[PDB]
Amino acid sequence: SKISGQNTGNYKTNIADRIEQIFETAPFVKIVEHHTLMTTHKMCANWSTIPNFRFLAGTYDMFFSRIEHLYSAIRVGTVVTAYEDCSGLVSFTGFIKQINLTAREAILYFFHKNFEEEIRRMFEPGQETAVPHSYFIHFRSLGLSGKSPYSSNAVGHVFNLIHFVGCYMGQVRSLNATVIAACAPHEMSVLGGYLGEEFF
RNA sequence: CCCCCCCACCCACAAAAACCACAACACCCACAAACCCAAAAAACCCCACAACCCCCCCACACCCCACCAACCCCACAAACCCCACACACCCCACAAAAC
Repeated sequence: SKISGQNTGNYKTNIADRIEQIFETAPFVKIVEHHTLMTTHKMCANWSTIPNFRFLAGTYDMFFSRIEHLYSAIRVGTVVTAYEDCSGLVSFTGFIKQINLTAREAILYFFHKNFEEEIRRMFEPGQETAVPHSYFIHFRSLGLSGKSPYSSNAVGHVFNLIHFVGCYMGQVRSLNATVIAACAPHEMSVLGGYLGEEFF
């Protein structure tokens, strides 16, 4: 339900086939034969919006991440729930690791007034951004949430800068990420150009 | 058109690796005599009856020119963006998102 968009048909079928083969082979047994999953998805495309359905998926993913299980393969549906709507924060942490910076040092390179609000927004204390298996990883899926201050839009300038540097270094993930048009992409690209020059 | 965890060469038993090896061998050489897919002789332009030798010609003629009026595959007028009701005007937008 989440993976809806332009030109994603062959790809939805491929993930669905991977899903079906997982659940048709041991420790799971084939109960729906083939192509049933795609057809139910056609009628169940907006099931992601349903709050209880999202809540349960997140709960399942939290349980399977901490405890290893025979049916741990169920996580393949619920993996999307982890770090949901926190792409900004996820992009930042990868950027720190790919660039080989201490995160603090990385923020020093953000030479613009606009980054200030975003830096405060994503680094607010008291949220378990520092705990390995906390409710935070599934916070959006679970009830304890609001619009995420960690989403690529909430931290639009930082997100743009990160992937613009990623594009300069040829990171495919950044090449295919969708740019936040509101948050001054042109200025972000210029700064990203210099930073990538330094890091490539 | 990112992700199940662990993981992460479409790496892996042993013994081993020239898609080497019986021996005899090793021109996908060879029967000899011979070794031009030469030769009877006479011949030797796929020359020649002769007249002839433009696939030239009746004459008048000789633009596959011509009735004249003519002669843009111009034209009624009004016209003349294959322009317009307003409202408008990203083939943008629920939210959440957004490898």
